[PDB]
Amino acid sequence: CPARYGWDYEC
Amino acid sequence: GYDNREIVMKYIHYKLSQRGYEWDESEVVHLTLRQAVDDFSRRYRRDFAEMSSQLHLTPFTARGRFATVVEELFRDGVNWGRIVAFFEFGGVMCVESVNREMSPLVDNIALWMTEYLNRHLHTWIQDNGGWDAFVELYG
Repeated sequence: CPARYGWDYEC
Repeated sequence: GYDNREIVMKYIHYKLSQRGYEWDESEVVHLTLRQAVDDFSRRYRRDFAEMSSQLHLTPFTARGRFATVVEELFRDGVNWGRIVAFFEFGGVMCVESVNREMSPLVDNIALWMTEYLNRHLHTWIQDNGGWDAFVELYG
C-alpha cells in the first residue's frame, strides 16, 4: 500500500 | 492449528500483565507478536505514539475510537507491519482502559479485535502464507 507508516517501507 | 480469538486474548493478557493487571499453536503466534511489537518499538516508536495519541477514552466512545484508528490503519490496504501495529494499538487501548478505571472495556476491546481480524484481516493472512509466514520471520 501507499506507505503512510515507517513499517510500510519494509513490506 | 491456531484460533484468532486465542491469539488476541493471549496478547491482551500479556500486555495487561506487563503493567501489573490480572485479567480473567496460538501461543507461538502470540510470542511472535510480542517479538514483532518489541522490534517495531525500537524503530517505529513515533508511528506507535501518533496512533495512541488522541486516545481520550469513555465507555460510550471506546468502540468509535477503536474503529477510527483501525479503519485509518487499513483503509488503503493490509500488510504484516499494519497487523503488528493493530495488535500494539489494541493492547495500548486495553492498558489505558484499566489505568482510567474502565476495566469493563478490556473484554469489549478483545471482542472488537477478534471480529476485526476475522472479518477484515483473516483472508489477507491466509492468502499471504498464513500466520506461518509471520512466525517464520519473527518466531
